[PDB]
Amino acid sequence: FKPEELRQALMPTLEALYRQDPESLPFRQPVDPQLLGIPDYFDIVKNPMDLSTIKRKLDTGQYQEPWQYVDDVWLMFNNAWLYNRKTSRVYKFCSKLAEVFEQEIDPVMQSLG
Ligand SMILES: Cc1noc(C)c1-c1ccc2c(c1)ncn2Cc1ccc(Cl)cc1
Repeated sequence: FKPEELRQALMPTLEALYRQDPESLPFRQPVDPQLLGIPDYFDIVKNPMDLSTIKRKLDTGQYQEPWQYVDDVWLMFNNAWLYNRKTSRVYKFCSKLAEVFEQEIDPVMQSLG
């Protein structure tokens, strides 16, 4: 696929995540442990990812196959589930966003091939 054609296929899945409010709000920027007052974050999460980074990569054509994008999205979720406690707001927001993502990406992927 051409860069723009793949971007157009994937973009609605990313838009769906941004549309979730308040659940996407912690995910719209890189985690900033210094500002958040959580100095253990980068001792635990070695490969950070967030929506703004995925958006930039998508908009600049860096995703050359769908699994490359899907992998980044799951990285973002898996980092949040690793770091945050199960009872925390962010963990619960992560679970909601993952459910939204599955609902959006599965039909997209089913339509590639
Ligand atoms: C995502 C994520 N994964 O682990 C942590 C910590 C975060 C996190 C937690 C709070 C964050 C954040 C990122 N970026 C900004 N904030 C503050 C904030 C808290 C709740 C809402 Cl609704 C919006 C921003």
